[PDB]
Amino acid sequence: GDTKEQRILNHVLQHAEPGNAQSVLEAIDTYCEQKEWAMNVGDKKGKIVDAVIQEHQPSVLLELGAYCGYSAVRMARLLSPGARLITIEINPDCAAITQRMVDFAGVKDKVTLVVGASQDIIPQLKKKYDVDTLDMVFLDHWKDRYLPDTLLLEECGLLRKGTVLLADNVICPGAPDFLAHVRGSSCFECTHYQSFLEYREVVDGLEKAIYKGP
Ligand SMILES: Nc1ncnc2c1ncn2[C@@H]1O[C@H](C[C@@H](N)CC[C@H](N)C(=O)O)[C@@H](O)[C@H]1O
Ligand SMILES: O=[N+]([O-])c1cc(O)c(O)c([N+](=O)[O-])c1
Ligand SMILES: [Mg+2]
Repeated sequence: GDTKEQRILNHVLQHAEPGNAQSVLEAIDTYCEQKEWAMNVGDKKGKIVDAVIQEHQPSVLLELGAYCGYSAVRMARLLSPGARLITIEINPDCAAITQRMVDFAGVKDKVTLVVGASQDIIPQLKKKYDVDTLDMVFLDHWKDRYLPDTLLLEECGLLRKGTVLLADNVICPGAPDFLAHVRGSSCFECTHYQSFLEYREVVDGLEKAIYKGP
């Protein structure tokens, strides 16, 4: 008598340690491996996300698509006080799960969750969320929004030289229009990490695209 996202949260509440981000991630990944698949970036691709954050040291991050909060918890746990991870989530029930997950994980002081569609919120970031430019963007929402939101981020002046875009699922389910754009454009320098779809033995990959300036 509940939703899958509630079942994931409840599993965390009963199995993970309050305030322990590692333990929250482990409980989510265990539940989704063993009981019900869900579209979290997961532990194998999450290790690649962690390495990108360690390599580029962002302190202002934007996430597109929060779902149950797995990736927000994963990324926020690596950030130091004063860092900001702004996450945009269009589905208000998912947003409600994400806020509870972030709170339980102990990272709420680093996370600003915004309910709404990325295309509506992105142009408000500078004036309403006190953003200058972004250090890193994690794209993980509906894949047909990757390219339009990348273009919007650029038009809105949110990318500086050196901003890191990191996109999940560029192979499966796929983001070919986004890939063709960033790989063909002199405005980006791209790296591809081959990996696997979360919780499955199916090939996937992430693309890192560094903005070079207009
Ligand atoms: N235009 C959009 N703006 C914001 N969120 C969106 C949009 N389109 C889809 N979403 C949400 O994107 C999320 C997609 C998930 N794959 C996110 C997973 C999350 N990044 C994680 O790894 O834990 C869902 O919760 C969607 O409701
Ligand atoms: O269908 N899937 O396998 C996925 C996987 C994912 O990792 C997703 O992020 C996704 N989505 O946001 O639509 C869908
Ligand atoms: Mg994904």
